[PDB]
Amino acid sequence: EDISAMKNGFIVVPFKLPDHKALPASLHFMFAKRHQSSNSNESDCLFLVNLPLLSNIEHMKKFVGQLCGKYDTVSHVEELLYNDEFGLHEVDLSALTSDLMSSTPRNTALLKFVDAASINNCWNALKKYSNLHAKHPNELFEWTYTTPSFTTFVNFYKPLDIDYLKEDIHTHMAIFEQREAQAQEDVQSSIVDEDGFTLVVGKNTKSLNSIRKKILNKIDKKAKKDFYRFQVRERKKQEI
Amino acid sequence: TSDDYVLRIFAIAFTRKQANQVKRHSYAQSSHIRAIRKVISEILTKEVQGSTLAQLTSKLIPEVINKEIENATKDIFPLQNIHVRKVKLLKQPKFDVGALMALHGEEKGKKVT
Amino acid sequence: SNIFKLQIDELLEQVKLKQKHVLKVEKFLHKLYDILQEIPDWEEKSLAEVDSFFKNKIVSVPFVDPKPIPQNTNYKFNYKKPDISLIGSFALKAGIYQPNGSSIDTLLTMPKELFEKKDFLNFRCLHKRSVYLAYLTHHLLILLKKDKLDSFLQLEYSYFDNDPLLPILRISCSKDYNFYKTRFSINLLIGFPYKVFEPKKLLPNRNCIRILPATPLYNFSVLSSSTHENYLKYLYKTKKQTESFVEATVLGRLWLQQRGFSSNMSHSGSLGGFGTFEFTILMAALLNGGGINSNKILLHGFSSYQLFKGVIKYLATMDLCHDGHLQFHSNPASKYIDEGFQTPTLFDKSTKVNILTKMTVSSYQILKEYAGETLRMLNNVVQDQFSNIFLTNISRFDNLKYDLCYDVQLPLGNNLETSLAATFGSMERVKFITLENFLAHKITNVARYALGDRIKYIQIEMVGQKSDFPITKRKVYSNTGGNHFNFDFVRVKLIVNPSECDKLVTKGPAHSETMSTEAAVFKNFWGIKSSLRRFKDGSITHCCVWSTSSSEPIISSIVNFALQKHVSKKAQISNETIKKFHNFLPLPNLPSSAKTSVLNLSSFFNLKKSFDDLYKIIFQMKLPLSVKSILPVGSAFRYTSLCQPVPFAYSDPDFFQDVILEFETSPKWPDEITSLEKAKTAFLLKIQEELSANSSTYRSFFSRDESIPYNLEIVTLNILTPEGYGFKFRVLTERDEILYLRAIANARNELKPELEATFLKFTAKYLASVRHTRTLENISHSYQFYSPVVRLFKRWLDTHLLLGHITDELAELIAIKPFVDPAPYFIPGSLENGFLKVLKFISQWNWKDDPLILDLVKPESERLTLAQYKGIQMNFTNLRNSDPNGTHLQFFVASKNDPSGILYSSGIPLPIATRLTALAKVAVNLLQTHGLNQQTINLLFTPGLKDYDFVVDLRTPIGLKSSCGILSAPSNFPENLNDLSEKMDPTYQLVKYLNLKYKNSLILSSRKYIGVNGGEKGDKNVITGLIKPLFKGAHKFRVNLDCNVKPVDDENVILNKEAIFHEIAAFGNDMVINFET
Amino acid sequence: LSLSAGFDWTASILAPESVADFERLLIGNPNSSVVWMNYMAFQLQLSEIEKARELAERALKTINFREEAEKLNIWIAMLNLENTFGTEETLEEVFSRACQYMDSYTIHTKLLGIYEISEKFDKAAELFKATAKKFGGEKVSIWVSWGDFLISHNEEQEARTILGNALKALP
Ligand SMILES: Nc1ncnc2c1ncn2[C@@H]1O[C@H](COP(=O)(O)OP(=O)(O)OP(=O)(O)O)[C@@H](O)[C@H]1O
Ligand SMILES: [Mg+2]
Repeated sequence: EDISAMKNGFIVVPFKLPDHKALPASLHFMFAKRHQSSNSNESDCLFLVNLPLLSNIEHMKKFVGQLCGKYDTVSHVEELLYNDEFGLHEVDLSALTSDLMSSTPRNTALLKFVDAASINNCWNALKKYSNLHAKHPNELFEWTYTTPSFTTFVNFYKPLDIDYLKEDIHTHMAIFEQREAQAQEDVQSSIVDEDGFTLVVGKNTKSLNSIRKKILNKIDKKAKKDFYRFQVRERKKQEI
Repeated sequence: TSDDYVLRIFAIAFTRKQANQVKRHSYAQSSHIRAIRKVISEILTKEVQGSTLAQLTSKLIPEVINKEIENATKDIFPLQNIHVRKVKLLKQPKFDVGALMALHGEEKGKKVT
Repeated sequence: SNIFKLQIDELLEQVKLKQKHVLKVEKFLHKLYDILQEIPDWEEKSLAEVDSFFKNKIVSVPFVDPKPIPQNTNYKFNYKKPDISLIGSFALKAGIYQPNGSSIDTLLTMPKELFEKKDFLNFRCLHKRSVYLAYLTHHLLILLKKDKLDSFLQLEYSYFDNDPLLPILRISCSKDYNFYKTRFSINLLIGFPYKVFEPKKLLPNRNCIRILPATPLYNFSVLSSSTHENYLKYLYKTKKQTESFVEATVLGRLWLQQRGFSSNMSHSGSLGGFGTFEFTILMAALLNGGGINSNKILLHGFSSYQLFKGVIKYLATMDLCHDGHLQFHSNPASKYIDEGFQTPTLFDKSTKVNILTKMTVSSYQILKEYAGETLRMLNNVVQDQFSNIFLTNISRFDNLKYDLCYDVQLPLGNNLETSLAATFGSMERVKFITLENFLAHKITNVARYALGDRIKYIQIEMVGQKSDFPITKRKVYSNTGGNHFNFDFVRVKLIVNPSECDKLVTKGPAHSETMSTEAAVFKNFWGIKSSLRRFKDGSITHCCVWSTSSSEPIISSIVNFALQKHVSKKAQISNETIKKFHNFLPLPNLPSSAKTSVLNLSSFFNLKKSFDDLYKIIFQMKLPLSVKSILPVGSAFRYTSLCQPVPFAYSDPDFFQDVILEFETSPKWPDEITSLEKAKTAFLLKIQEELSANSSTYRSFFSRDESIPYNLEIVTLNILTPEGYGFKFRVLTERDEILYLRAIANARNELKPELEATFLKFTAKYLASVRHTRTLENISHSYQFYSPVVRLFKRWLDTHLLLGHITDELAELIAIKPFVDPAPYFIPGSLENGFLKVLKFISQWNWKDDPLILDLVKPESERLTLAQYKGIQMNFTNLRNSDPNGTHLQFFVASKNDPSGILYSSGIPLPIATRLTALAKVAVNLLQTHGLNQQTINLLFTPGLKDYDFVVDLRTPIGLKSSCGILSAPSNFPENLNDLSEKMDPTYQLVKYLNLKYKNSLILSSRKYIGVNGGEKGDKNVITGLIKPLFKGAHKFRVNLDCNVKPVDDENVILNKEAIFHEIAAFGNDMVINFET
Repeated sequence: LSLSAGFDWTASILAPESVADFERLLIGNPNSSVVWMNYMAFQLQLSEIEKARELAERALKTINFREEAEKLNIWIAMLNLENTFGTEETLEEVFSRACQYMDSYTIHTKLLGIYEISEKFDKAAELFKATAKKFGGEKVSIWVSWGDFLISHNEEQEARTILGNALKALP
């Protein structure tokens, strides 16, 4: 409880847990660093570990909001990237099978902010927050564990809205077929290299990608033992 | 079949002329006939072995087997009037009353007095 | 065959007796012969005089009942020096080591001068034999005292082969002459000289007890006792002729012992009558002929295997009891005769002795069946059958060896009822020497006749029979017997015939103007229960009608009535063990449920009929692509669902039976997986709306399927047939398979194992699932008791919280092993026999080193051939080479359908695999120490729940036992289909997702079926977890810990249990009640 | 009472110095390259080269795919193995396989050190050329390490030549 930051640098972020009749001051500890990355989407992010169950963005919106009011900081979380709590999205099966429609750790996620002004405000708020447990454990906020995404997730046996499903089929198929038609046109359009070389494309070929993957995936019988005089002379040596 | 029912099937098919065909006739070269015959034999073997006798009959009534022969042979040569001409039941397993009753979906008598 | 030859050598040396022990005993009994020669002579005495002689002595004459009375004992008694000789297997040097202990047979031939020619009448010779033994024991005792040897010798009378008329003296050594370590016991058999009595007078048909009825048992006893040394010489010659004689004998001895066969008396009730001597003698006869044409069936040049196979074949194929018998000459070529004596008969013309007189008809049948089954195993080439033939004991449990077991407590059990005893009488006394023999037949004939065709084989066993009694007593003393009957109670063991075990009515003779003899006995036997009835075909026959019950079989009812009416009206018949097992099956909430038998699948067929109505509606529907075929795959289609389907019972897990829908091949299918998945969904929409319009009475809704990892777009149409069933449709496309293979190839190498895992589940649900149901539904019609046992087994797994990890297919394939590969046992014919068997196999299964491979075919094609067998074997050896401990894959189950073997058993954590073996072993050990009884069953089916690290109690808002169709109820689906969730159990979905979070840290288990194993209201279910050892202890922190932990130091964290409890708590919401850590 | 069984996580119901001890350790530590490497060293000390290779392949698949550092330990554990005890072809195969799975330049870097540690300077010189040809246009470290290798071996004029080539190739 005296601990505030781990020597690897991770700021500890205690939380107070709800009151459930089954479980009659237990805390949940979240570990954070500043995340540095040249990739633009990964820039201005806050790295998080040991997240609570089903921690969607709205859970972080309240928590940063709780921080903002307490420490009068202006901070907004844009998005929570790489929040794969079950690991369902580890492999993008759509990307593997074809390039059309898809051009593409554990127990952790990246917390994106609006600007560097907001994130460093939050980091300072977290630093003060880390100190609270050592002194005054009562004023640690409370993680709710209930949110609209939680309720939908809890209701496993829910028939799907037919109309919403119906609309989804239509738009995707229209999207796919535009891509399918364009790709087929590209392959069979007399591609020529800058050096006046014409690519060979078979009939029924659909995606120039498939041509690449075909490539990547991929005299002795006509020789005569006795035709030249040196061959027979070799035979005669072995004969005697 | 999978139920150990040895049976013999006969399939009959005919060549057809395309929509824009101008030649009077539509004979197929012997290479195509052998190619078609190889495909037809494969499908008949695949369906029957991957099925029971009861399941096989359930395929015959809608004549789904014929449509698959067409879809497989569509590339080689256009065909018409594809049908399963005949089926012979050469050999049968030991009789199993339990299976027969299940296929058809015991009774106390009446006192005689 | 060379593998088999070596295996015999390895087995032969293992059981070989150690020669040092032979010398130690050979030291003893050679000296003992001196003591026997020390014993003096004795004079003619009357029964009064000998009684006075023994009146004060410690020894008592073991007279055989009826004991000699002064009036009928006019003939006098006398003793003379014997002719000491050694006989038996030890004589032939064919003995083997036995941990329990072997017996040395020493024969003393009382001199012929002590006989009159007519001493074989009215137990005259037997009574003389008795005192001759007693006089020896008297003097042997004092001479034993003189030599200072009595300190470590324990002398007691016993019956030879449990033959009441032939008492003998047994010498055993308790812990220089001390042979206790040898594990031997010297038996003193007092035989008669050869040809004292005319053998023709002693044939089985003739009688030697005046009262005329024949006396086969008494005639054999004296005649055999006079012909001992001759058969030794007979065996000795054949041993000299054929070199492989002794090796053949030991194999038969091992073969006999595993089946619980012995030379002991069988008319008393115990299984036996065919021992090493009978097996040996049969070989000797067959080496001198055996055919109907008197041609040799065995040749002296045969090896040990060939000799054993020939004898095994001959017993299996030739009938020796009802139709035909075999005659041979010990001192003449053996010839098989067609005429039969209705009893096991192996006649010996040279001696006029029937060697199988100790063999009962019922026992002989079980012998014939065992021989034939082993011949089948012997002729098998694909699988090695050495261990099954020789290295497996089938007699350890009666329940596993016999389909049904009934114990019958006879009345007034310190003597039987006067009425019961009065039934014995004199005429049966001359036929059957003892009441135990007579009662054994009485139970057998009524039990055999009443059950008739419903059974295959019957055994009547006298529980608590003793065969060795102290020298101070004249006969054995049973505690409940009181010198009246040597048994505590009788047990009736059956081998039921599944095809007709459950008939409602027992057929009988057809009606006639004049009552036929068969009609007479049928009417008399069944009494009021008899009835004359007409049928739809128009026949008139005598028949008796019973009532089916879901708690017990018809056979229990028949025998209970059968025994009371004929044996004794006070008899008590109780088989509670079978009753408890039947009740453990879920009782369906259908009309007249309690009266339906457990063999009735009417509930399943009703589901199939409703499906066919939907099956018709779909084809006549028009779509862009004509439907290729619709293949039902759901559990209820193959008679495996734990609870029988009930109309409108939608709370049950197995309400919605999956069905595969396949359209005709088209080349337009999307090449991209999600496009392909959503292309499939479009077709289901078209199927849905047309079905809605034309047939409004079908109610349908859409659900998502996430069984397949990373394929998040699968949508399945759920159809609610008006009759009250559910169906889940899914679309299979031929492009689907090749797309997955494309994903594997293009995936990164580190990811390839994961992608192939996804492919494994796809082929598990779509491609494999079809071939399994097809083979399993067909086979089940041959094995009637498959659907009950596999259902009850799946009930067992859920109670111990295993079904969550064991896929239902794997449970089926293990549960069918005892049927398709029943060796060395028989095919199960009872719920209790089959279930314990599945527990037995799992107990002795070494899944780390042994693969399980099954031939899913009907009883004797599609049987695995040697090439295919070896190929599957090769897969296992290659696999364990990569996984020697078995941590990745534990159970290797394969067949024609799954040659790979890893399709149905992948992804189970090792803790769950070991538990399923650990639970099995403890169960069998529990059955071993404590007999099969009500208390034992309850322990089997009640979970420990204490070993798990933390236990969380959950309660559903509403009891689901009614909505699961389980009779301790809904009649229409809710108007809003959203209401279905209000009557469902989410726990199976709760645990599965939480397992995925804590896969690195915890292993959570829950009861899938809450209605069956959740108490009276079916609302109590329990989630139980396990902390893996790594995260149980403190760890240095790292970004890759991937667990919910709390710090202790600057670089140390520990598993935050209390947080995880709250994670579960919010996740269960109102359901969670209590937490136990 | 109940049918209760103690939980077995070692399949037992069915420092390290032996085969069983390492296998026992791996039951609870499938992700530990230190255990796998130590198990590998025991077989190597036991002259079980063929068996040690088998443990190399098992360690690759058994360890969780996300333990990139632990995977790296095996691959260097391999490259040392074929370099010391194998042949040129076997080392080349693993070298080719290693770059397929892991970052190629890092694998190229480690083999360069292995040759230096084993004093296979001639092969180290060749690998520096091949590595520089492939990654010279992007990595300055290869040129610096190659320059150090030449300067350490008292080849100053060669080091100047490589620096000139580094300037040409590098942006
Ligand atoms: N069924 C039988 N018919 C005729 N004689 C028999 C029969 N059974 C036993 N005997 C006689 O009894 C003697 C001893 O019988 P027993 O069955 O003990 O012999 P064994 O084969 O040596 O037995 P063990 O297994 O104890 O060594 C046999 O040598 C034979 O003389
Ligand atoms: Mg004996």
